[PDB]
Amino acid sequence: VAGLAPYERRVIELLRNGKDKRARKFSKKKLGTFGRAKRKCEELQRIIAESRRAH
Amino acid sequence: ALEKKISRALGRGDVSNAARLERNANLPEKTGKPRYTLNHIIRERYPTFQDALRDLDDCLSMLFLFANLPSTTAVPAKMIARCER
Amino acid sequence: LAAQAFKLLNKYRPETKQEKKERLLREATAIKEVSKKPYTVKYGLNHVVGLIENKKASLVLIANDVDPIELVVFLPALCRKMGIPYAIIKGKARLGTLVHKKTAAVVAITEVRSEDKNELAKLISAVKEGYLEKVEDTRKRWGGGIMGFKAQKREEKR
Amino acid sequence: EDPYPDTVEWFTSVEEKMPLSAAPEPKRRFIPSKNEAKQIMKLVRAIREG
Amino acid sequence: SQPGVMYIARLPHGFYEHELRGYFSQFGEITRLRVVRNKKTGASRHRAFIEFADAEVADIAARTMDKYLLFGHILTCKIVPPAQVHPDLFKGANRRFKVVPWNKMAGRQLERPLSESQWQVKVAKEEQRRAARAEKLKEMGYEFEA
Amino acid sequence: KFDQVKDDQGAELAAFSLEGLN
Amino acid sequence: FKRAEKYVKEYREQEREKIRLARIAKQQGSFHIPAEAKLVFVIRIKGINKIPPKPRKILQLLRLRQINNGVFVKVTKATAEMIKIVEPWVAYGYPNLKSVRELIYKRGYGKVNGQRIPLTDNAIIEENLGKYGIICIEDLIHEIFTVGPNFKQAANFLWPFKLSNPNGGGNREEHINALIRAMN
Amino acid sequence: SKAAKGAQAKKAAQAALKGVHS
Amino acid sequence: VDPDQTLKACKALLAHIKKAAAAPRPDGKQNLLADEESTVAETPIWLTLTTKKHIHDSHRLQPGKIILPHPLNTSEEISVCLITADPQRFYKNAVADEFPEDLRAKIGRVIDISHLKAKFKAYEAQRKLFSEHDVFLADTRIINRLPKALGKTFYKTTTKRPIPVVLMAQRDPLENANARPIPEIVAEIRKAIGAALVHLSPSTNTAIKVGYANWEPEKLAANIETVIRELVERFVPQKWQNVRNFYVKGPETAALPIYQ
RNA sequence: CAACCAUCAAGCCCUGGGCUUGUGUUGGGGACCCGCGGCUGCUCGCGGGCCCUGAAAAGCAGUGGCGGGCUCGCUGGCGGGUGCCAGCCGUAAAACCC
Repeated sequence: VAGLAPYERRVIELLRNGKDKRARKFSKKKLGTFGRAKRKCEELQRIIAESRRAH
Repeated sequence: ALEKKISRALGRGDVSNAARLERNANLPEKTGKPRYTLNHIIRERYPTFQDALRDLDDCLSMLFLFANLPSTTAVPAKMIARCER
Repeated sequence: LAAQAFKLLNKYRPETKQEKKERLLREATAIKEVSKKPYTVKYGLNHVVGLIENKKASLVLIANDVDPIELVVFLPALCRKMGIPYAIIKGKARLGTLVHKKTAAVVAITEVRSEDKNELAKLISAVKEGYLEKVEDTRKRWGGGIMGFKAQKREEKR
Repeated sequence: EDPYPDTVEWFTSVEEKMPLSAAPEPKRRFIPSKNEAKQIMKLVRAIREG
Repeated sequence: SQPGVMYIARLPHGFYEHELRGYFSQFGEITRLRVVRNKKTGASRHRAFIEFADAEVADIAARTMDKYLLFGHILTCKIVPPAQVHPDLFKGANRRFKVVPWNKMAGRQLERPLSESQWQVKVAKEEQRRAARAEKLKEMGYEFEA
Repeated sequence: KFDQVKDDQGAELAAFSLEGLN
Repeated sequence: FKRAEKYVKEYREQEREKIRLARIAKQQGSFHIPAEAKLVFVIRIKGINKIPPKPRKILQLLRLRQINNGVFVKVTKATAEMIKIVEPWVAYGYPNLKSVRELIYKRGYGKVNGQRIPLTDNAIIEENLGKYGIICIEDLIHEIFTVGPNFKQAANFLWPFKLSNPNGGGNREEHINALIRAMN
Repeated sequence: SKAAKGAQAKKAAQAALKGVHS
Repeated sequence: VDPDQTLKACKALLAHIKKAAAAPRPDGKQNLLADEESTVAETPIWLTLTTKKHIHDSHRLQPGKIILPHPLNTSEEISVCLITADPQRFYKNAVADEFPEDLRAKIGRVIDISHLKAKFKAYEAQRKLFSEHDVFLADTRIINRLPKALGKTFYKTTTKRPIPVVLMAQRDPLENANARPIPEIVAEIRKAIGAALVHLSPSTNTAIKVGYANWEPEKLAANIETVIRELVERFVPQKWQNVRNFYVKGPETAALPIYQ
């Protein structure tokens, strides 16, 4: 219902384009921790997969 | 404030609460009696039953006029009937 | 649709305090000198959202003017996913007059008596087709864009 | 980039068939109301006391 | 001048002929109207076709009246596309669809007596069908003398 | 005291009943 | 602006009214009342916006068009038939002596040359009727209460009574008295 | 002509969808 | 009318009914809810009356009842639904008090007309009630109201129509119903339950129930002969001058002729 | 967009049980059985029986007229038409209305 933050949407665009390394680096820069970056990439990835299934 | 409350009830559609509001109102269309209590002011106005008898001229004349007259919105048939009694 | 829903909701409006105390006194005097479950419209944000989560609700009505709007943002979506038909009506004031209050945020119909099974189902079908699909084709977009003449000229000059 | 994109209902596209909570329904939802029972009893007390 | 044809289904009882005329004319000019009924017993079968002068006002009426709960009936008012528009869609337009008491007449031709030649024709038909009945009923194991 | 049935039939002054002692 | 709910409601009202009118027309016009002619005062109330031709002509004969109109009438065979025909629009019953006296005294108007003047003067009353045996307003009152041969002329002369609209105050034999003080 | 018919049809639609009162 | 030919025709038709029932259904494929005995049973055999002129008279068209010497009703597992004018509570009180043997067992439901109008105005509801209950009784004060409360699918279509009863001894319904006493009510109800119904159609053709195939041919013959006498003597106008063909017919087979 | 038939009547038999006059019912579909009218005939109507059906839905509208209205002429009168009547009946005509 709420949507995505600007950085979350940026990482979504990066993951859709396939720049996984760039998305991980951007998430780390925005969050400050490798574990948080990995986790956020994980939720965003399942969101992308769920959107693909829904479409 | 009580007509404000009965308008509240009528606008909201609460027929039952409107009925209790008009019960509390004791309106002189069903009532046939005065809407207000004037005993204290009539006491102040007429210190003596002699003065009451003196004003009975206009009182009786005007009430007999109303016994003869038909009813309108301001003067209900019930209150005219009570004047006749 | 608003009028028909209001008709059914009024036929199921909750008991007011005067008549509730009156029926309590009725029962007390009966004890001095046999019923079924009351069916009434359910009101209250938390109560209605729990009812929807438990899928006990048959129809959901939502005020369009809840001045903390976050109280409602998730409610149409949760109704959609749950499956219960939902609609958004004008006036938390009308919700509060359907109930005997000043204002209500959400109104739920869960179960009604036998005589109005038919009209309950007919109202449900009417809403879930004629408002649900109509605002379902176009609800995933962004609104606004009502710029006037002066707005257009100002934007052109900018 | 489209600034303001249409929302995709990835999660709500699937209707959930079943209620969330498995907590058993308490007896009070199928038995009459003891709250009104106690209120009626208090009213009976008041009537007896006049 | 392109007329607009709109088909209205799930008609509540009584919202039929002058009702559609009045309400859709209160929208705008109506050139033709026809609510289809049943020839056996005069009664509408709950659907109708109307023809407005303008397809644009037809579209307006369609979207404003399409999903509309009236007396428990959810009407369906949708624009008949100009591609099909069957030529004989308004053959009985603007005329009564009168309630003809076919049962009453049939009984009354029965109650008028006939002529002797007609009577003997009826006797011949009746005896032929008696013979056919006897033929088909013998296999059951019954034979009627009369 | 005045009686309603006789008043309705038209007793008027005759409708009322007066008792000297309470 | 007027809506399909109103179209449907009006059509069904007309259909049911036509059906009921045909029912009475086919059935024998025999009411469960003694053959004696009675006196009944009838007040019409707005029941349906549109009225069928037979009730419209009956209401034309009874001159009850303007709002809250009432009039006295003879209970006989043809009048009972007309009343049963116009049943939804009229509310009727036996008047009281006090009721008729109060009605005539409070609200009384005379019809002369298509003019509606109040019953202020017995001189006006007699300049109007004069030779039929009426001598005053009380004479008209007694004629109406105890019908005589001049009842039709008296009914024609008296203007239909315009009762005040009440604020909340089929056939019933007696409650018309309560209703007449209610609207009076 | 056509504009007037469109305007009256829009007015009828507005009256049917939102009412006439206020 | 001749009883020997009537009896032999009924014998032959019933025998053909047993053969048709015993004949396996051609797809080599069987049922659950129909044993062969019950399949033979519960099959209506009736008689159709064809006359020579239109039956215009309204109360000739009206449904009537005939006291059949053996009760037309099976009284085995069917349910009868009765319609009441006023105190629903009182008539449930009466059915709960009076008679436990057969009225408990055949009276499935009883509904006040007000409750019927409130609860069953839906076409779905009326169709469901029609399918649910097996035979219907209603009071003469309610018979004329039924055509509007119950739709065509209940009244016009099928012979399963309410039978008039008299809940009349000789207004506030909470105060007191005006009804004739309970044992005599039960007698009237048993007469109605066993009393063959006769509905007349405006045209020259009608059909009257006479029995079920599981009975025996002499019972069928006596029942049909009494039905014939009652119909020819009480209902049909121009008693013997308008009379015509009587066909004895089974469920799905042909009909056997008798002439009058 | 409420409710609003007689929540019992009137007349009868053989006076105690009943009988009689009290018209009223959504529309469809099935590759099911029967009766009567017609069709030279297939078939079509009317009436039944057994099923499916959210108060569901995509032309198939066909049988004769009285009056009334909108008309075309001749002299307010008379004669031919009408996918016209929120009016009637059933083959005639009447009724209604004014």
